[PDB]
Amino acid sequence: MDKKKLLYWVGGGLVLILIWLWFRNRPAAQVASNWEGPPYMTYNQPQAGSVTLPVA
Amino acid sequence: NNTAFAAVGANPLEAIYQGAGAADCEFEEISYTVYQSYLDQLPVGQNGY
Repeated sequence: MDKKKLLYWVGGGLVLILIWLWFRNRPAAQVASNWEGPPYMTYNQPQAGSVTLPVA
Repeated sequence: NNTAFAAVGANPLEAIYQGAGAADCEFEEISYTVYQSYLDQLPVGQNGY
């Protein structure tokens, strides 16, 4: 394989570390409310302009 | 019937009519209608109103 004995073994740790971080980030968001509209009285709710749609 | 009619010589400031026949004037009736002017579709945000 011709692997030096230096930086790259550090690099393998770095790669593993980076991937673990990415996965946590991806899964690390709380299953929760982040989509917003946290005003519990919002049955009407039209923030822009007139004429809107919900499916194509 | 006590404020709307002023006798000749009396202060007419708060009265509607003044004159010699004032003592015998009276309201047959009065009607009122109150209209309220307001703004609707009270906004709500992430803070609420």
